[PDB]
Amino acid sequence: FNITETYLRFLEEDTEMTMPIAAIEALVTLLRIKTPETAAEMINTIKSSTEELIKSIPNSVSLRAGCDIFMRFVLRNLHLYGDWENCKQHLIENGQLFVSRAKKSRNKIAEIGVDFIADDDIILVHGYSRAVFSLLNHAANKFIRFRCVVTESRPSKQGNQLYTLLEQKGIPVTLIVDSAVGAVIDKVDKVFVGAEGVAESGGIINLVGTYSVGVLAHNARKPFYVVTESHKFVRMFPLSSDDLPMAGPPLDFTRRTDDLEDALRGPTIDYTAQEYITALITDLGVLTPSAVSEELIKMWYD
Amino acid sequence: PGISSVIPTVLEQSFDNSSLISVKELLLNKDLIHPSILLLTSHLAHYKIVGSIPRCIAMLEVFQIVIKDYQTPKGTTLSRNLTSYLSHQIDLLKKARPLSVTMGNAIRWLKQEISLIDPSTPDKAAKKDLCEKIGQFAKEKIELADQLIIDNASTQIEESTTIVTYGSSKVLTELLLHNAISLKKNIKVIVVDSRPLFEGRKMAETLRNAGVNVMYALITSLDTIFNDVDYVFLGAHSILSNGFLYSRAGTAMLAMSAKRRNIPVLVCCESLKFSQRVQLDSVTFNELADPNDLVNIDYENPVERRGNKGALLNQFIKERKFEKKKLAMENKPKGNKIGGKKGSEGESKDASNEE
Amino acid sequence: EDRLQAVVLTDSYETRFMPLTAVKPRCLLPLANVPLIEYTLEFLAKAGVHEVFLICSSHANQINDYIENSKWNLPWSPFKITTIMSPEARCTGDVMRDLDNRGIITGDFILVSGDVLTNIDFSKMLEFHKKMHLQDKDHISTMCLSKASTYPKTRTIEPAAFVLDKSTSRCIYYQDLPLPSSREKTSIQIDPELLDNVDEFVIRNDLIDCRIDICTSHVPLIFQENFDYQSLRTDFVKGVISSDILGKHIYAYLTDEYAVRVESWQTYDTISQDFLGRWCYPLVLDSNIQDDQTYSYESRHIYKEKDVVLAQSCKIGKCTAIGSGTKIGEGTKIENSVIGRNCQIGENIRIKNSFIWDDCIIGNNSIIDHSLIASNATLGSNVRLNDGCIIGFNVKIDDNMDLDRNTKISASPQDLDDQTLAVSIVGDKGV
Amino acid sequence: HPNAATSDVNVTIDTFVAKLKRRQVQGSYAIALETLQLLMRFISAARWNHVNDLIEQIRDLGNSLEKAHPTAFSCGNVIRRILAVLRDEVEEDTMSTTVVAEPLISSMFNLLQKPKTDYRQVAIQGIKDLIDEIKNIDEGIQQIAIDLIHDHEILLTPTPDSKTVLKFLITARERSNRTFTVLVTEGFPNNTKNAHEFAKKLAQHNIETLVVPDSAVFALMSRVGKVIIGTKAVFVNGGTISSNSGVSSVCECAREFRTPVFAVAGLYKLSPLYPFDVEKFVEFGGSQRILPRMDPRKRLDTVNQITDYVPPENIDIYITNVGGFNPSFIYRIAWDNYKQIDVHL
Amino acid sequence: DSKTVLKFLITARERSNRTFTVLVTEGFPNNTKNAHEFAKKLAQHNIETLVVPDSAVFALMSRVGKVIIGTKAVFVNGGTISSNSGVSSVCECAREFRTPVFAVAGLYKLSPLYPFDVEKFVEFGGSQRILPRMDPRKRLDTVNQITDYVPPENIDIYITNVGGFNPSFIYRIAWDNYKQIDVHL
Repeated sequence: FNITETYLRFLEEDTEMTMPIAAIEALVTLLRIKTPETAAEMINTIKSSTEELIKSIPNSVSLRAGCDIFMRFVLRNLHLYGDWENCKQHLIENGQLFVSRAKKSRNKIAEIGVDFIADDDIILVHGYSRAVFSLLNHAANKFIRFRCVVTESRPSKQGNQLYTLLEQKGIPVTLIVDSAVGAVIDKVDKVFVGAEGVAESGGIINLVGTYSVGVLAHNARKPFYVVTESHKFVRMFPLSSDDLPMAGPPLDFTRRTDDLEDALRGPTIDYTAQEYITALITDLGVLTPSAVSEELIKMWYD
Repeated sequence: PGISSVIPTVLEQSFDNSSLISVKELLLNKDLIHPSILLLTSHLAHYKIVGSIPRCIAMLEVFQIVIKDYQTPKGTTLSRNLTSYLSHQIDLLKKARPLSVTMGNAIRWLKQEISLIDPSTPDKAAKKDLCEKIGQFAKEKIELADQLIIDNASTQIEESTTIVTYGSSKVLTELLLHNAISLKKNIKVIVVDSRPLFEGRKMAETLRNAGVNVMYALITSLDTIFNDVDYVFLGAHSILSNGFLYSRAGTAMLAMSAKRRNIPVLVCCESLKFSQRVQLDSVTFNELADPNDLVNIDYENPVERRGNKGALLNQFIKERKFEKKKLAMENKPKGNKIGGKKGSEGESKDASNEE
Repeated sequence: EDRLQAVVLTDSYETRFMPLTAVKPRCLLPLANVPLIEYTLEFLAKAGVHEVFLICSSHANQINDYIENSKWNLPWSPFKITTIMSPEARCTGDVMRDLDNRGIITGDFILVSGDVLTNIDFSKMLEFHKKMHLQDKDHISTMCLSKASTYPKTRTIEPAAFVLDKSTSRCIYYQDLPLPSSREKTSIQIDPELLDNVDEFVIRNDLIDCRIDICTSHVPLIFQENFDYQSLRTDFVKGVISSDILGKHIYAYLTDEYAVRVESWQTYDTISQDFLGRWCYPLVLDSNIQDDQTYSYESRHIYKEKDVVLAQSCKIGKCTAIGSGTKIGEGTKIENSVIGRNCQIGENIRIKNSFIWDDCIIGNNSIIDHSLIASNATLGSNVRLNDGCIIGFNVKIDDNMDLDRNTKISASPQDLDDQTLAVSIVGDKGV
Repeated sequence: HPNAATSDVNVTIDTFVAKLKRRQVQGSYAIALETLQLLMRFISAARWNHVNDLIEQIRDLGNSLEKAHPTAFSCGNVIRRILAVLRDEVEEDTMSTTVVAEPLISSMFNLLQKPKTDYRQVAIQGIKDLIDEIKNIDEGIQQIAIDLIHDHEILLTPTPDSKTVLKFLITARERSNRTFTVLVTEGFPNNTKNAHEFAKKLAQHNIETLVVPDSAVFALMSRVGKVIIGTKAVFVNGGTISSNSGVSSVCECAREFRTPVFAVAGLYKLSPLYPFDVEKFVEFGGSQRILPRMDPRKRLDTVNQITDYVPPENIDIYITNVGGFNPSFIYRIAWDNYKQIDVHL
Repeated sequence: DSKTVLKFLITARERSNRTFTVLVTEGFPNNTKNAHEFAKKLAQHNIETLVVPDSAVFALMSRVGKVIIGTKAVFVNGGTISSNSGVSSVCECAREFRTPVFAVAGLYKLSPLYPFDVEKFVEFGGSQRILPRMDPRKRLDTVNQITDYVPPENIDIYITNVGGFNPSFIYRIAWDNYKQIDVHL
């Protein structure tokens, strides 16, 4: 039946439902076919499937986070000690239900937690997340004199795409280079971030250039923020300042080649420390200070 | 009855709060004391190996032994002067060498146990089950936790390693030994020592007893040491309400150096060691000891030379003082390895109310 | 105290180096890619020399040439060199006799056996010798001994167990044993001729040979008198103890710091390692002694001369030294081994704890472990060696060979297998 | 260039070399004195006729000295100073021989465009001047020094190895109305004994001494006020070589704590060449002094160094016999004592 | 200003063997009288008084050991709103010179609302107690605020009846007595 196939199914469209939610839905669909009453035929198979998915990954992180969350939910479910049928039914219901919830969470984020750009506080943004864009688009109907600043995105010109999404709302924008990132920290108020995950350490698992940005923010004391829908607390620890579960090579010193070939293995993923989140915007209340870690503890009861 | 007064050397000026004095050589005491406690105290006072991890274990063992030996009186019940005895023991311990956080925890546990089975029972049935229970507890919250920590560490290492080390952390010794033997990686170990007590030397000896590739140095000799080399590890004693690293001596400077030179640090911890006593400095309450920890002239421990220095009470206006327990900077050490695998020390008391 | 003459026992322990010491003199061979004589000379200078005398015999012309080339040759030196040239092969008794015949012996005359290089400041020693001499009329000569590596284990040729004094620092007993090597005579003896006079008897073995002696005007005369003493350690000291010339005192200097002489091959290696490390207090090559040298110090106990080149990406373990004019290729794994002057490494080579002398080729894809390669002797492609495989002069290890542990190889162009001409013995080729 | 010319004309070269190599020569001051004496000997004896050739000879000699020993900077410096002294006089002479404009004392633009006398006595006098300078640094410092530190403040003291530093401290301590508490770090495998001596001296001087284990710096830093380096040599971009061990870490700590770092030295200690490396300059001690044993100690490859280098950044002021300078400024002081072509021999 | 902070100080001062000297900033607009009162109270008990101008903190901070506040409102990410005048700059100075910052706190005084902008929570002050006469006010523009907000980047402990807690942690404390539902009422 496959989760991989389901994942493939959505690509051209998307741009609405959270990825981690689609994956969860797929998992649920996979489950509700082969009898979810028994725990011997099922949980192990689910785990195997997850492993397979992990193996098959090109360059995607949050899947694991999603699946572990799902597992946790499942575990939580069968503590009521009543019967096998009702609980199973509830579990089955809770896949589509979870997907439905994501939209509500997004709504909550974009109507309560959008008071971080109000007094024309110019926004230096990097990391394309849906939530960040959703909040920005929802704040365009209030006309609170907002202004956008874009540091260029170069995995393969996502920057262009981003600038094309801000042209539908009609708002003055500007191209920024991440070498002249020391140059302009002046008129721009704060630095806001989209990402790929939040760590057990606290810091952010992100993209093509982030640690430098963080450093600069620290230097300037103009606060550094991360904005997302909350379900990216993967069981991972970046213990070093140049280590994570990485898809590509970590700085591959290529051999003495000839005609401009092996070069562009430029780090498309980077991370900065725990003493960098001035605030983190999440749908489970606006909570940050040691919140992720607390949540993890609550989950694993340790 | 006991002995007080007659203390060695000048009392200086600052850091004047904690017990540092005393019975080093024994002369008359109270007459019903079991001598194993006294022996232990004598050991701890003149110890050059112990470092947070084993002390508590030793104490537990001693208590077990006491319980095994314990005879309930023909008159009064199983806990009448027992409490008094325990208090006396505690007093003796404090006089010898201060009760650590782990020791406090142990005491608390003992008290709890005392409350659990109140006076009504005979002898060989109650203590039979008590001793077993306590053994089980020891097996649970300690050894297994240590094992878990070890296995966490095992994965934490990826490909190619060059490390710098400090401290008589039994766990760290185990870790490094494990790396060397049953993981067969490319594990390089550089050792840092300290003057107050020789832990680094012990570590080096242990490494040798495996046949490890070992560089060896000290607190000052570091500026050249980084001229490839990545990992740094420490061994903390206890963490308070604050999340601050309230541990032994030479850590903080090293940590700072590491921070400055680009690649971070990782420390290891146990899920019982946390406290509700609150402090943010070295001065509040510290392991303070006799200046005899600074008399020897380099190289080894037993040499004794009549070179340049060898007096204290006759030295008019001279204040020779040293500290044993420190309070390291909060944001500096990144990773901490407790029972729940991995986490930021911003947790502080996340397991304290969890109990 | 001043004006002291130097006599050095050279051309002595030939063929103790069993494959080598055959075509050129014993002391002329390069230690740390530079001659052994020079270190000794420097030591002598430090001690306080006023004239140089050497016993050259096993090939003398070459020695003479070296002297001519040397730095003590020109007027500037506080000590000129004039080598002693006698008939071939005579023991230390006969050499002493020869010396006496010539007769340039004065007061506190100095004799050093073999070649030695150590750190300990000699002035103090000299002073002590003088003061002790001033005590009684019949004082003789000085011994050097240092405290050892806690327990003895790498010592079988010369593990002399010294019964010693603290009140006078005087030898009681000398005995040599095979003990750790050949378990035939697990044995100890005490002779009672000096029992009821000393009282403070100290039983020890853990002390190291140095063979360095300040000798009074008594010694050559004594040698002439008793012609039975062909040796100087086993027969002489014992004789002195047994009151051959009645009522005579000796010295046994005891130092807390390093002092060892030159003896075997593993011992040589150890000495070299010590020199490379920071063992004997200030002794270095980076300071540059012979002037033509251009050595410089580097991090993690690494030596590099000027003209030294090593290519990129070669992960080194610990402690490496390279001589000038060297070209090393790529992808090599090296741990605790010296590669000499103007040597050439190809590519992809694994090394651990080895020794490589003057102008040697380490051929493409080869492994060297704890073994030695001498001057002009070359390793070709694919040679797998093991612990302590000694390679002599001009040994051409050509293409494809496998030499097992401790396989010694000849030097002169005899008794031992593997020879000078093409391929070392697995398929027979040679004279 | 060898010692082929310098034989029965000048002898003491060899002696100098010996003193350098085996370390019978001790302390930068003494080395400087030795060098001065050498120069005197050169001057009283050598035969000239020309001037450029003499200069070349001197350069060669300097080079040879450098090749014999690098860690002795004072030796080099004094030579350079004397060369500079000679050079100015030579320049003056040339102007009279031939028989000029510049905005300030020296020029960049004078290097682009095309540009028998009694110089020997002037050269002699230069040496004397140098000697005099060497004689007293402290008697030109304690006027810019007993100014910085105040009542109820706290000093932190690494490197009690430079004889100047101690003297500076004691001059400050002299005053009957000024009070300060002194923390002293040890420095283990190269400085312990010296530190102990310093402590003893402080005790003698009737002042509040505090003995510190090299570990325990962090448990006291809250109260810390000042930082003093016991440097041996000073260089181009400001920075210093120091008289061994236990200075770098403490400096770093101070920087982190932003607690002021002062440098006390001298301009004979001042050198006219860049420390492009620490490796080529700073030397290492003896692995024997840390641990006993030998055969298990082929395995115990231990690392320990004498001298210490500190980057220009942590240190802020260099109070001299001339006065207070800065790491940004000290270069010009060097130039004021050694000339532009004398940098490279 | 408060009766709590004063009492805390008094309790410490009772153990007069514990040595501590008090520097007190006057607090320009409103705190002045209150500061004076506090000083008087200190004097009453026999506590050593030092009266401070607000411009002069940079000149004192390097000699200052420990700093205690007596705030009005406690917040989410760690910061506080204190009872008027001269706290932001002080905190900045402390951060620069690295100084320990105590704060007397209460959980009922603690608020679970998150402060996100300076543009709202900071409360401004009256020009009435600056300069008499209103004809110079035609051209110039007097700027003044009463109560000020602190970023958490600076303060380190909150000494409560429960205990001293970390600012990047106090949210948990609040939640141990408050909710996420009772926020936007």
